[PDB]
Amino acid sequence: LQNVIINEKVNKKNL
Amino acid sequence: MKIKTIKRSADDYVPVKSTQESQMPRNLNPELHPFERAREYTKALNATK
Amino acid sequence: NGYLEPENELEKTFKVQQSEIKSSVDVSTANKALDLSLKEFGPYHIKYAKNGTHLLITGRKGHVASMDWRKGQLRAELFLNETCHSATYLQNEQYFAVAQKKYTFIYDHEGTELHRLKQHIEARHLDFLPYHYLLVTAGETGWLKYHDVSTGQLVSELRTKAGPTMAMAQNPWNAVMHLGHSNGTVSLWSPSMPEPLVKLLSARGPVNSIAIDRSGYYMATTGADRSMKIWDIRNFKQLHSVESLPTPGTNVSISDTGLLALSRGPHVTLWKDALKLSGDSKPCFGSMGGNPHRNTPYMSHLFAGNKVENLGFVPFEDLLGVGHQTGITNLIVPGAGEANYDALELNPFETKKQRQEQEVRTLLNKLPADTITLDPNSIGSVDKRSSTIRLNAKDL
Amino acid sequence: SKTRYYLEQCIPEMDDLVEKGLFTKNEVSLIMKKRTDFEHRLNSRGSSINDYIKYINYESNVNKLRAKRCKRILQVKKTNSLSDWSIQQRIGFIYQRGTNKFPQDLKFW
Amino acid sequence: PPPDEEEQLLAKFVFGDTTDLQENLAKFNADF
Amino acid sequence: SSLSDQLAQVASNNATVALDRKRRQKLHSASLIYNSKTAATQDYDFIFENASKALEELSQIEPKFAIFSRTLFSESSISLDRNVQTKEEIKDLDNAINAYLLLASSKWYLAPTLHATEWLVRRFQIHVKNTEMLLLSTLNYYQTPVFKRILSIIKLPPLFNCLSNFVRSEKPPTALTMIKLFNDMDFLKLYTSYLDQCIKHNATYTNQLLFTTCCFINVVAFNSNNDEKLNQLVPILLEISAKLLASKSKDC
RNA sequence: CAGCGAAGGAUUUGGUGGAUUACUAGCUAAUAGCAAUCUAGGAAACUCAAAGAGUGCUAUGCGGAGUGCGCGAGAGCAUUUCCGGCAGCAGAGAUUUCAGCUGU
Repeated sequence: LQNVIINEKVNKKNL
Repeated sequence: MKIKTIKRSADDYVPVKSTQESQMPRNLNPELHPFERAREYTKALNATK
Repeated sequence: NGYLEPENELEKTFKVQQSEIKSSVDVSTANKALDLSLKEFGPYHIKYAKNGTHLLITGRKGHVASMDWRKGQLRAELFLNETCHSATYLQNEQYFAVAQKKYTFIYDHEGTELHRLKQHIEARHLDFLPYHYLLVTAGETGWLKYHDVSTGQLVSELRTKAGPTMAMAQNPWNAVMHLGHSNGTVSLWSPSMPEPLVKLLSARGPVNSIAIDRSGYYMATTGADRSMKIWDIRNFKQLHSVESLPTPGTNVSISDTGLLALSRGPHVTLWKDALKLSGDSKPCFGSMGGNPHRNTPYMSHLFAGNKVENLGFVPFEDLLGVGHQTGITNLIVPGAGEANYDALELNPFETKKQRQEQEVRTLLNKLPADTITLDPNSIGSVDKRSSTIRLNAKDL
Repeated sequence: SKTRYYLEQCIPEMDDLVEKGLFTKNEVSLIMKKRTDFEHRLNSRGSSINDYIKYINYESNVNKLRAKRCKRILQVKKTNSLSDWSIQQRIGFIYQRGTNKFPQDLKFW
Repeated sequence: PPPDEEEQLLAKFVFGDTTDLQENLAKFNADF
Repeated sequence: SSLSDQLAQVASNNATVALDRKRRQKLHSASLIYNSKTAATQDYDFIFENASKALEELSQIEPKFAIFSRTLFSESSISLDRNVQTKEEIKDLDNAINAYLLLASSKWYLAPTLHATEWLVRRFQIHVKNTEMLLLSTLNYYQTPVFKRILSIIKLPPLFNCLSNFVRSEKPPTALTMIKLFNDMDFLKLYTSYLDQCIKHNATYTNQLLFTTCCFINVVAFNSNNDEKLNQLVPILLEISAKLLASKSKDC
């Protein structure tokens, strides 16, 4: 389908 | 065809006599020393503690 | 660093015999190129320490030996009856974890066992994140799980949701673990968030092996589609893709000077200058009509009849330890090592007192298990929210 | 380790001495090798005046070779760089270190 | 600019240039 | 074979190279002169300069040592490392060492050759690597504390295996043990090779020849009542008899 | 004690070699090439490993000047002021170094 998928859940345990 | 490898040579790195101090040969490469920010951040945590 | 070169137009760098370089190299390295022959137990997984100081061999039948290899020093040699898939050192020669038939065990310096892990309910690939003191395990169950080995805690019971984990590999620069499953997906992971950070789709079929460059900047992968890919990592862009090597690549390993190692079953093929971004640096097998714009491989070595189950370079020497069916062989690869190691962290002449002090220094400066990040320079930053220009209570 | 401080105190004179064409790096790394060994033996433990003497002798000899390749390659008496005073000022620094560490022997005095 | 003999005798001390020793060692035979 | 002996082989292979401080001091502490806690603090230049003084006095009492001054006892020799260079120059190195060892085979009654050879031991490591020529060059002086010392510091070769209960024992090895050392043709072909080098260098002398001849007649005495052993032992003793007559010395 | 009884008798134990399954040759990319190449129980130590304590150990930070100030000076300020150039002179000093002049 495509090369790379980078999900964007910013992490609330290194906030 | 010319072949050379490392010549570690075991004399510059371990001392010849049992009192003088060995080298700490040292390469200041960011490639070598991986985590700058996390390591000195944890050193700051240890200093505040 | 060492090197070689043809310095003619007739001979090549790859058709150079190990006998020839063992004759033309000095006596110390020619003596260090050891060839252990162990027949009765199985194929021998090879793990050196983080320096070049020790060596851990595992036969798939029962046989794990932690030994100094430079001087011949038996440290711990044990035949435990069940099968051992892979094993590694923990932080020193003092501790090594063996992935047995199901339960993962860790062991002291002299061979006593210390922990039978009730978790890690099976294991196939272990690794150690050395600055984080994290023993990471993955295997047939879809569970990547992290273990803080200092305080003896678990850290993350990460569900992979991708079947077994065919090959895992540590990124040595931001400490994310790259698993490669049966889907061709090489998904790279951090213990802080359960969802896999970044799901590369490198190959087709299962991924046979992954290997990360020590600068964190390139990833070499081999699949069972007979394909090898080179990856940029910091931009996530497929660099170039060697398709249809004439047999499935079993393992890849990259040295400390950017030196590609591909094990083609009975073969070991090493490419220099294969981790650039050009079109020249695609690793090929022939200079077609003598074409000077190819990577004919730097060296090559065909073994007798034995499948090589894992390559692995020696850290601060110009030789790679390859592990095959009937034992272990070191191969003199003259440009395969950092000559200028840094003695502040890891030292191939380290004695007992500085060994204890260096490990307790790393034990105080262990990074916590949360700061495993996709990029290591995102700790002194500000949040992505709470906008950049500050306002000093005059315009709110 | 203050030996690292002395060893990278001596870098800029050899930097300018290499970037002007009298030595090459393939031999200034050799004199840096022997200088590293000398500095370690000097400010190690259980050192001796003979170690100071051999360091003085080696630095005077590399000073004389510096002047020799200066008048041979560059055909001048000096190149008004940083090196020309630096090598004898660190000879005097070695002498000062040896007198402070070992004020006994009137031979070294 | 030619290299001087006395300069290279000084360079054998400065660099620790043992290739003269190795050459003489190879050249040496039991002639007596 | 097994793993333990399979890497005891590589331990014996790399016994000459020091890998850390403990093995470095356990290797440097071998000396023909000083004991352990004195010898562990010597540097190379110290033993080199007193060895060079011993050499020049030994060279004025025997005019054939200035070549070893020029090529083996030079100032660059303290920086010349043995196990860092290729097989061909290590072949040059140890045949030069063998030349020196047969040349200084006579002088062991007098201490200048002890201080001349002790730097050679401490630097070029002949007490582990070049052990055979050392042993069967100084084998004449077997009732002497120099031989007791050198056998206390040696690593014992596979031929001289009868001596391994005489290491670090205050009793010098006895004449019967010397005969039982000489009593196999694997040793004897070696010793005849060595005597051939001594003949073609004319380094023969009245004490080595006396000792050699006395052990050979004792070997023939032990093999008196063994006809097959005596007929096995003919073509080496008669061989060096004929090679011994080809020289010029009345004693040989 | 006896007898048995051809130039010895009777034991302990290591290593190697051959068997312990039923003998169709080696390698590789395999309808072929290769085989010279796939390229274009107690005790000795220097036996080692791991800890601990004690004794030590130092553990150990532009320049000559000249020019006006800073209370005979350098602890700072500041420089074209000559120099750290060239040969010779002649006073010296162990060929290479200093002392004062010509030009530069």
